[PDB]
Amino acid sequence: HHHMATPHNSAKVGDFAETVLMCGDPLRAKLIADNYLENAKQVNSVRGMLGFTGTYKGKPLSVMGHGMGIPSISIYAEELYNVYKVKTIIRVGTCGTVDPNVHVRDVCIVTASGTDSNVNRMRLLGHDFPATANFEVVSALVESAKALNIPTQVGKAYSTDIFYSKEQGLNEALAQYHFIAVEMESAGLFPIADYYGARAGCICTVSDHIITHESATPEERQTSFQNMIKIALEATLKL
Repeated sequence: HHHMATPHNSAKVGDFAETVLMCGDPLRAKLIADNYLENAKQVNSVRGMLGFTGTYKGKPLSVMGHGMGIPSISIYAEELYNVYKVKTIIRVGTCGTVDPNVHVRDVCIVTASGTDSNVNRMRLLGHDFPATANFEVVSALVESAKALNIPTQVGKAYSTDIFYSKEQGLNEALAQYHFIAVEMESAGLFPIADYYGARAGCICTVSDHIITHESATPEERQTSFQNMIKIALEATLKL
């Protein structure tokens, strides 16, 4: 038995750095810790949602899984900002795209995210509350990619509750308004950062084109991940 600082995290207060990268898959969090962090230790294993704390180029940094969907990331991020006193969370993920000018393997830096969830209407008296990335975080990601000579797409994501969409006309509307990324979490993260006076952003790589049906191979996904994660890690040095 260990004291539980939250119902979903066994880390002691202080065991997370002020900057955290989060990805959906806890096994990918372990891969990030093993391959890019030094001084690394596992700080959470509750529910299999592995989290780690170490350093990247000497600067404290944590990485943890967030699971799939807005409710799951909301639990973990609320706890990180509130109990663990985290200041900056960058979601690092994969996405689909419907935009005609976005291609598989593209790196997408998210400025704001739409959604079919009710969680943000519930925060703003039923009105439209844009889930908006922090500008310093977006800029750090953009500048890091420029310095690494990695092209990026910058723009809106759409976070859906339903991976297996049956909704006619959705893809066409997303394309008409130039949404660049379709994923499941970022629209839940940004308003929680706002509540705590903290910062968040998101960077994703395109695994699939929803309209053309092009899809990245496993080797292509590894290369895209290596590009994206280097951008995110270098960005943490500016944050």
